[PDB]
Amino acid sequence: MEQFPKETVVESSGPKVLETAEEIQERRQEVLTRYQSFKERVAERGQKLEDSYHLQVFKRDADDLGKWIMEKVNILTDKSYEDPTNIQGKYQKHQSLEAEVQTKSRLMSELEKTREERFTMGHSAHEETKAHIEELRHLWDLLLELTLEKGDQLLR
Repeated sequence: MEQFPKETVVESSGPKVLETAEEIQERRQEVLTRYQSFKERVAERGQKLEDSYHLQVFKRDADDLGKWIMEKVNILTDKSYEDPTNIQGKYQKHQSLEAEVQTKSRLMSELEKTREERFTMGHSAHEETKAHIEELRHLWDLLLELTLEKGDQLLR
C-alpha cells in the first residue's frame, strides 16, 4: 500500500449549528419585520402608468415574426433530411402553413395598428419599428415564395 489512505471525517459534512428557541425566535422576530420592508419595497416598484404591455406585445410579435419563419424554415430543412414518398403529405404541410401565411399577415395588420398603438414622445422609436418590420417583410417574402415554390412542385 504505497498510496496513503484517506481519513473519513464523521459528521463533517453535517455541522450541528446551535440554534436556540429564543435565539431562533429572536431571529424570527427580526425576519418578520424585515419581511414587511421587502413588501414595502415591492409596493414602491409598482410603476403606475408608463410602459404599456402593447409594446411588449409588439415585442412578442417580433419574436413570433422570426418564429413563424423559423417554423417554415425548419420544416423546409426537415424535408431536407428525407423526402416523403407521398406527395399529398408535403402538400398538407403547405396547407397548414397556408392558414399561417394568412394568419401572419393579419399580425402584420395588428402590427401596423400596433405602431399606431404606440404612444407619442418617441419619434425615434418609430424609425426602429419601421426598419424592424421592413426587414422582416423581406425575409417573409422569401419564405412565402419558398412555400409557394414547394407547392408548385406539389401541384399535379
